Amino acid sequence: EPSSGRYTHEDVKDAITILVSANQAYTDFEAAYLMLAQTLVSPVPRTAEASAWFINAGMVNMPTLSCANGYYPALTNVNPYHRLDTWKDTLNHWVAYPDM
Amino acid sequence: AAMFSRNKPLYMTGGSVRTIATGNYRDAAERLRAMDETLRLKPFKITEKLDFRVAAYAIP
Amino acid sequence: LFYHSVAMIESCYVELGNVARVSDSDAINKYTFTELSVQGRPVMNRGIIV
Repeated sequence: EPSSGRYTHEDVKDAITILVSANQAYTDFEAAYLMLAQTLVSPVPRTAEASAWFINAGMVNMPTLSCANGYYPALTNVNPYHRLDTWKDTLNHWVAYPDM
Repeated sequence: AAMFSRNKPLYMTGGSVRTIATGNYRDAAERLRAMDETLRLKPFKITEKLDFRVAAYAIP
Repeated sequence: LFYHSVAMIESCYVELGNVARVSDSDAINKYTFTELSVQGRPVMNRGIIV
């Protein structure tokens, strides 16, 4: 459908939950979760000398966006390959408790 | 190991290259995926607990 | 076929009743109840498999 223009914060949860489930991109979400945990908050310095950390702008290394699931949907099926068995824990934690 | 280009570091990207042998592919030919291509659907028994409003499925 | 049809839709719509009442933060949930059950190699988890 064409773009509306406006959206609630609740609608963004529905967008993430569908995008992960369809593409089976659970480990890709775990990377993004840790990557935001670093940036989200910054320290207020203990003494005036501890402001030296936050003068020069630190660089955030964002990986290049590439995906080939849409073209070849045969490669993504019902029996996915995972290294760890606890590979869907990070998403299940966020969707339940976002403010954690 | 280090590589340079245009007076800047040139980094290697992508997956981990392996030592491909003749045996590594033909063991999957020996395997053939011999799992008989028959759609066997296994069930899930629902389990009730204190709340009862929300449902919880078990494996057996 | 009439009796076989009502038997299938009654089985499905009953189970989708008590599948809609599970939280997303769980192992077997709304999105991932088809993948764990299926032990084959279909092209896409749709149609008769679900």
